[PDB]
Amino acid sequence: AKLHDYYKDEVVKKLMTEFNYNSVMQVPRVEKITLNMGVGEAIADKKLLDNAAADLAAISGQKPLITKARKSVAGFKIRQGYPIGCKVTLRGERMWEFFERLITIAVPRIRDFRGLSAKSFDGRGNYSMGVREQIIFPEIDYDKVDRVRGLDITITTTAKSDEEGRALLAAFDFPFR
Amino acid sequence: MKKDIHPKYEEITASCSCGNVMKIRSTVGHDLNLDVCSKCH
Amino acid sequence: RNGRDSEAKRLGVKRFGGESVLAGSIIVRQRGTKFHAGANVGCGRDHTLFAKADGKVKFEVKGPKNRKFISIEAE
Amino acid sequence: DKKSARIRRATRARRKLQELGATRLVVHRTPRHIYAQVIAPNGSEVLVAASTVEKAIAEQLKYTGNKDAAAAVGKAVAERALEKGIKDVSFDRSGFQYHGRVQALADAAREAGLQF
RNA sequence: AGCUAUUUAGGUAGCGCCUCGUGAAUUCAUCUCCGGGGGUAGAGCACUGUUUCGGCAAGGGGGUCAUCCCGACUUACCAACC
RNA sequence: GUGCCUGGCGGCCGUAGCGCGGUGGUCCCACCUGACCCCAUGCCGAACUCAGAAGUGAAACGCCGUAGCGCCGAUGGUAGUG
RNA sequence: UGGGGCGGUCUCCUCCUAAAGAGUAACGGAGGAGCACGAAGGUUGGCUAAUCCUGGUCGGACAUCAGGAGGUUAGUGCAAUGGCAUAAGCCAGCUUGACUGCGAGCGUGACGGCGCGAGCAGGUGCGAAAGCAGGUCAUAGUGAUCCGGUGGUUCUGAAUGGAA
Repeated sequence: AKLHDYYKDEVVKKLMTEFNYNSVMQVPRVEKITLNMGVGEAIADKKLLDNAAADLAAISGQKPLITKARKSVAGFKIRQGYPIGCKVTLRGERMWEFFERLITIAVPRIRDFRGLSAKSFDGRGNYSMGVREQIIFPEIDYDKVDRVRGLDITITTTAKSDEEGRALLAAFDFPFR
Repeated sequence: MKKDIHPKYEEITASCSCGNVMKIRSTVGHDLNLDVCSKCH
Repeated sequence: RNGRDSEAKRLGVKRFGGESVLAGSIIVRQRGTKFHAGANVGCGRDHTLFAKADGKVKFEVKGPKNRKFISIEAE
Repeated sequence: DKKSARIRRATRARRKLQELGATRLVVHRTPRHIYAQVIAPNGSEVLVAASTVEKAIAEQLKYTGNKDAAAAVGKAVAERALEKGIKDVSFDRSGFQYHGRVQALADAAREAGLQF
């Protein structure tokens, strides 16, 4: 990972002066990130999930876990115990490697993107972002894909403040506004 | 890393017309060039 | 409609605390686990507390959640 | 949390032993160090507590935290178990997964002479 | 003049209750002291139900209207949840 | 003679618990680096585990204060009652 | 049956009735059962919710992600009561104890009968082992005797050897 060492050098010295952190352990470290793919159309089509599952595995570097139906909502025609959701978590070494896959060539691939809606935080330093497409990622072949499957990314860090969490996003050249 | 469920990686150099060609552990097929990237947008 | 009721199961404490009992004597017939088994006291499949040894019964309260415990002091 | 979940994971078998009146053998395992001690059936007093923090053994060790060190302490406690007069002891998991050093420590007690 | 069962319900059988005989342990009963689990009376409103008026007030309806898809104001009107 | 430290196992289960603020790192502890392989994730070294360990006391955890709550609580009166 | 014809009820389980042991009536008040599972059983190991609060591809109060509060208000094959995280709730691995012969001593019944059960012998299984397992969180899911059928067993078999 090229930006993992990039994190280990210039991000911490940047954080020590911006919030006067008197400890290197007091810095927010970027933890796991999840690529959510809650298809929702899995009410009768078993084949539809297998695509967005293998595709989500193609986007990442591992097979995602199928999220079963937790509650019983008659409005979405689901009960307890129905395979509908799909998620994969990037944590550790491959967490950094996938971050490179996005912030370098994939993030500017979003149409008319020169700044991001920065106020989409959680309140406890973790950033969330959903994309309507899949094409933006280099792994998509464009011509073999039969439907636009948008995935959702969660940036779980150990940051407690949103701007301190956004400060971590600032050290990674994030187009904000 | 649990075996058999992982797709394979490759050392893909994210090529750019400006010169932002950097290797990324990816899984597409080859190394492609494009303008709009991290430092060519 | 109604007008039907089951016949009582005759539960409760068969042998009260302070009684010298023989091994195998039934102490408490309950539905749930109102009283948990202590020392020298086994809990049946019907949650019926019986005597594993002889001795006097000692109703006590133990554990961090304050639940009743029945133990037998073989004296 | 790690510690809190471990205690709620070990309390199941520990209550079964206090009703069984067996002399237990608890094991505390940390990244840096591994402990092993014997506790009398009453529950308060301990008998033999041989651990890696005892420098009388550390001067013969390489680095407390590896398998061989676990085999070293298991030998020490099992020998001293007989040196104090403890014959049959029931091994206790203490929430730890019976795979690594704990398995190495349990083997060390068995090959030394302790019964279980 | 009870319990259980009965093509049983003013009948009958077993146990309880009575009498005679025989045989047995301070055995049984009263008060005091000690050891007990109870959850009723009372009390209370965390939980479980439910009350009232008040608030929020969704479906909004209809009009000053949009006189196209929206809906603003809205007379104020019950007032799902809390 | 002991004292302050942490960790382990109990007695006792809120006077023992939350909350706020203040401290604590040689040791202990947690966190951390790596993971071809022991082992594991119905996805991922998060957890599980091994090999180790620079760094830190932020988080966690320990301790010291604070009684804002929690919890505890007579005497007396009252409700109720044999 | 407060007289009878029209409707209900009769066996079993839960709550109240029910006056703090147990029991306890009404054509008194609320509900359910006449099965189910080869696993929803046993064991080993692991895990633990509901409900909302925030920013989020479609996606909205109402799928799915993460954080947080919260705390068992969730769940437990089924009705309600009691119970449960040491989980009995959820997931997985391995398996068949849903085992044969007995049973100290007990609770419940007039009785028939029903229920609990340490420990003992043979043998089986799970776990490293300690130990645990003779059905399932428990309380319903079921009925006497006679007559007769199927299989096994020299125990008998009316003169003896067989057979019925």
